[PDB]
Amino acid sequence: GDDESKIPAVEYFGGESPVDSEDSAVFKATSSTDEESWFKALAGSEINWRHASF
Amino acid sequence: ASLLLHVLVAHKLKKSLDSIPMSKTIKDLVGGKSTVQNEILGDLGKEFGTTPEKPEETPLEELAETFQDTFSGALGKQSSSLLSRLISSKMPGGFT
Amino acid sequence: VLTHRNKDGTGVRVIVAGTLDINPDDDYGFKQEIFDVTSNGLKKNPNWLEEYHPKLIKNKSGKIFVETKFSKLIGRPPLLVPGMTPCTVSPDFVAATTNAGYTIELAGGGYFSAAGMTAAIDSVVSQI
Amino acid sequence: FGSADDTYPYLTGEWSTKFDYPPMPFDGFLFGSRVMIAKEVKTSPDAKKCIAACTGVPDDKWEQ
Amino acid sequence: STRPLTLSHGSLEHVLLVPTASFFIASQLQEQFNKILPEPTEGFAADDEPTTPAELVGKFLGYVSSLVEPSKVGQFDQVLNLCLTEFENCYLEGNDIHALAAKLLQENDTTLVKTKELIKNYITARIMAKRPFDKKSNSALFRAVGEGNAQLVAIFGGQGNTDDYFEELRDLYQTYHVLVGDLIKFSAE
Repeated sequence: GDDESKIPAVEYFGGESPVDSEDSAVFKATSSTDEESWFKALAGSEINWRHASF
Repeated sequence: ASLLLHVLVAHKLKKSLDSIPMSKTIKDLVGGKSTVQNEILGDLGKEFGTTPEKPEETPLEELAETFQDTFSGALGKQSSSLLSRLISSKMPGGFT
Repeated sequence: VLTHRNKDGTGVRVIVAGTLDINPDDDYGFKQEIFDVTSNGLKKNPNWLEEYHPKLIKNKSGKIFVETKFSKLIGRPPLLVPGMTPCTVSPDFVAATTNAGYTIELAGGGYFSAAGMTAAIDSVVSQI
Repeated sequence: FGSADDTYPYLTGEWSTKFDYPPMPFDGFLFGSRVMIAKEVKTSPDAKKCIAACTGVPDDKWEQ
Repeated sequence: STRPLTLSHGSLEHVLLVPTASFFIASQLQEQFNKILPEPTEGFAADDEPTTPAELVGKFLGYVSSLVEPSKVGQFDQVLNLCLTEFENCYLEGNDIHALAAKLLQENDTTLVKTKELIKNYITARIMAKRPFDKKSNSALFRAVGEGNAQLVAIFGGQGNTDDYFEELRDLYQTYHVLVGDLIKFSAE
């Protein structure tokens, strides 16, 4: 509708494979913890430097 | 694969091993039945795995070599189950 | 089944309630899907318009991308200069196209040796 | 392809409505012949002058 | 005070929990049932025989259903009632007979006429030992239209679809004898 404001803002656009809110958390690694499931939790919901880093 | 293809088609059509010529498409030698048509295509999906695109538009003679490449010896799901019936349902009464 | 072919990709599931069979492709449903209690009675077909809708998206810098499946991966707008045997031979063009911020293919076509193409690729790197 | 104006339908999927089929969008585009008269391609000056001289033809006729 | 009975054929069997009050009835059914079906052969591909324990209970249910009167409460009515309740708890797990009939075709080496006979036998058994379908069934699809996710349209075909339309109607009457027997009768009159 001819409005730039309605376009969703994202910090960095890219590195998105085409196949697929807590402030102070603690994560304990075991022998069984999944590699993918581990980095999901560490990266966090918001796309940011932390999402990139992990 | 050329012999195995002919047998799977001949058995489903209730017809003899020479009444089916190989140079003939699957939709041709079926009476436009369609349910009989995709039942044969359902069997070839089970038997050989990966099928060409519109296999019912290319003759059994032409369609034989396409499977012959990726197929080797081992009967598999559908043909074994039909041979499982042939001895069991008919009259090798004692010997399996 | 005929109806299913006329609107495949409109997010419409056809269920044949007449006959009990199994679809290997799982394009359309049989009698079961009606009566099923699990999450196998509720199967939705894709809608190509809604799944693969082209979008827009902005940087923190505030530069706009055409958001498609392809652009998602590469982090660049989904326009590529393909491999062209005379045109994409020089590093000087490959680089400047990438310096424009757009993906491009170097063509092995105009190259003859492991040695020759190595010096070409090194010339791309030095300029990008 | 040469511009946005001819390639936009294929991005949308609205192009398949012309052939009585449901919408059918694409994810990306590659641009060949169009690129050949750039500032910084190695194609010769007199060569580029021959490319622009080529008027071209729409999709109904190209097999002439 | 229960008693085990083993309905068995070849290499598969089901243990039936028979009350001792009526065992002299059920044990004579076991002998009369275990003689009409032919000799076992590996794969169990013979259409007269069961391939799975679920089919074997189905073949029994169908045989008991043929020896019941719809009006006269006979000797076999409390035998059929505790063959259903075993079959419904072991092999149906609160699903419909069709969703079970699906799994047997793609998991095991069963065929179409192998699975069609099971559906006939079960639904016949449900009506002959009177327990009609009065439960608003736990349909996935019809929960999703009540919630407002899915919308349904029924379409009805016409002439041209088959060479023989009548074979579908025969297959319908054979399988769904106890359900459409009132409808078919009404149209014919």
